[PDB]
Amino acid sequence: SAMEDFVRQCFNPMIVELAEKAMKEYGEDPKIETNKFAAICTHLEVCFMYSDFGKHRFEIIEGRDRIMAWTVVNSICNTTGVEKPKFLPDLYDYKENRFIEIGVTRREVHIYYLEKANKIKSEKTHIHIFSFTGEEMATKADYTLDEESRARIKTRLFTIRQEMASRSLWDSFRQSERGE
Ligand SMILES: O=c1cc(Br)[nH]c(C2=NCCN2)c1O
Ligand SMILES: [Mn+2]
Ligand SMILES: [Mn+2]
Repeated sequence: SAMEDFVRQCFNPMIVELAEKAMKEYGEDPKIETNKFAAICTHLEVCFMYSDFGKHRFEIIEGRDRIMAWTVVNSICNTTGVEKPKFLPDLYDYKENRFIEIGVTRREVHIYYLEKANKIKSEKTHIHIFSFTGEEMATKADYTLDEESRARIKTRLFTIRQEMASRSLWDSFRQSERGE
């Protein structure tokens, strides 16, 4: 139906294949859990943009299989002494020397920030939350990126939102917490 079609028009093949593998892992069907499909693609693409806006400053951990992701986190810990996270984060920042958790929410950015902060309960992992309304929230209000990069992410999220809205998919998507 329409959600899968939108996902295939708007995200590039590699992001789609990754998100489908992420679904198959749990046991989820992208033709059924279409909002989650879309949410997974959107989070993947934001993580990749964030990382590409970096000598590379960021290490992408999101998108790898679990073995490789924990291998990367483990390597970074052993070579920096940075404390190991309890949950797989999304990126490592070699400039600030900290892991980053990236949130993408359809609700208020502060609501989701509190949710993430309460979940990961690690004072060391930096948290950065983007909404589809051009809003952000980050630990200590440290946004890591320069204005143009954060703006490119904001524009892309809002675009995804407006594309769902013109297809009439947005209301189902923002009323669903699935994918956050
Ligand atoms: O932002 C996120 C929201 C949700 Br739900 N899951 C994850 C995740 N990272 C590694 C495995 N699962 C996020 O990074
Ligand atoms: Mn992640
Ligand atoms: Mn994340």
